[PDB]
Amino acid sequence: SMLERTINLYPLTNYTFGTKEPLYEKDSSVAARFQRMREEFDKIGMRRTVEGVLIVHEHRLPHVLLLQLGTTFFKLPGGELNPGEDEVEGLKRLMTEILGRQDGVLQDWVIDDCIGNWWRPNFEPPQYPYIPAHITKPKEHKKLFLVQLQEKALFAVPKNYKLVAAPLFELYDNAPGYGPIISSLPQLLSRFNFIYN
Amino acid sequence: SMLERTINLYPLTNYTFGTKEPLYEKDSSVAARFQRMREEFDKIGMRRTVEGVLIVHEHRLPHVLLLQLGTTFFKLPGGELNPGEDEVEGLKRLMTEILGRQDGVLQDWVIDDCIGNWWRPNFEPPQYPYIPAHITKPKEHKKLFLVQLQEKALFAVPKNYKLVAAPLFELYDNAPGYGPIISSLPQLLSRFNFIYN
Ligand SMILES: C[C@@]1(Cc2cn(-c3ccccc3)nn2)NC(=O)CC1=O
Ligand SMILES: C[C@@]1(Cc2cn(-c3ccccc3)nn2)NC(=O)CC1=O
Ligand SMILES: [Zn+2]
Ligand SMILES: [Zn+2]
Ligand SMILES: [Zn+2]
Ligand SMILES: [Zn+2]
Repeated sequence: SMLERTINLYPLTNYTFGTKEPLYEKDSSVAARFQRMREEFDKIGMRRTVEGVLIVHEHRLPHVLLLQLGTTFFKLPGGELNPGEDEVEGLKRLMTEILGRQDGVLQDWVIDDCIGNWWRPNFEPPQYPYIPAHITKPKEHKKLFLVQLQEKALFAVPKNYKLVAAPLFELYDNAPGYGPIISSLPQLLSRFNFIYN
Repeated sequence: SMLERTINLYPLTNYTFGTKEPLYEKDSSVAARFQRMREEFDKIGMRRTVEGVLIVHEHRLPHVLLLQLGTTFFKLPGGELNPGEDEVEGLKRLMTEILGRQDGVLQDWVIDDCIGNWWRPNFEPPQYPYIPAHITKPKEHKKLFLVQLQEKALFAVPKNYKLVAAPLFELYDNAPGYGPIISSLPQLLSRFNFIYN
């Protein structure tokens, strides 16, 4: 009856958060964001994005690491794949670009579990955990993965972002605060057997 | 990068829904339900419940089988474990009790995946996908499993219930209609690679 995946969690104090240069968004506004999505869709079709869920604990309470753009939006570490790029190799590349060290030592990213899929039917904000009715050409497909951290690590956070450890209760039923993907992480993580090391 | 579990789905017209005698609830009201939960907690501690998610398709659109008590509440097939009872053997027993055949031929239930965990902190309706802060003695633990159906089957539905195939869009963000567990099935199912046979 042990059908659950077992995942090792480590204290937040096991991890060192250094700083490095700002990492600027491609798009300077929502309007530019949807213009670029439309231009690239006509060239190379559906956008493929990947996002990593990194979990720690303090005193046996799990927390998800989120990246806050100044004091505005909360984001998962991740981003856009290149055409023909493998999903796992691409998430590892993107997580190195975002949290990789100034001294250029490699993190050992371990990615073994898909935890969800979201689809964007139009060049507009709405996203769903399925392809909606009558939609033959979705504009974006987003894939979420659970990233198993090592016991200790040094991460370099771009100076324009703050790394924040969010407890699950703060995410739960808070789409206004976090939107529909991050707010449903508590439900998506409930199947795992966490070990509090 | 194929980290997803692959699941075979079959058309709803592949399945025959017969009828059998009513199957009556132990508790004739919410108030009796929480009285029995309190009496049993003092004798044998935390209630352990198990629930099965059974998926079909029509024209390549997935649907979850729900059991409607007349025209009131929607339920997953499942129920309460006995003390010392294995979770998987118990869900198989409960699904036979509910949907098992009048002719007494065994269904071949295949249960290979946990899809979530919910906890009830008090003798009250609220349930969460984690144990809330300061709660040392939760009153109920509910475990959800994905049940892989065979290509064809005959199910006997108790005359007091109706079997309904709900498309995912109807569940999504509809807790008033379905409550917080069934309404989050779209998110919990998004990680699977469904084959539409
Ligand atoms: C190509 C790339 C790479 C990229 C990802 N991020 C980022 C994502 C999460 C957290 C912090 C930073 N910043 N640039 N540039 C964009 O504007 C979107 C995108 O995918
Ligand atoms: C012991 C038992 C068994 C049981 C389960 N169900 C049922 C569950 C889902 C759908 C249709 C029927 N009806 N009786 N009696 C109760 O009143 C709760 C319980 O667990
Ligand atoms: Zn401690
Ligand atoms: Zn897709
Ligand atoms: Zn068809
Ligand atoms: Zn428990």
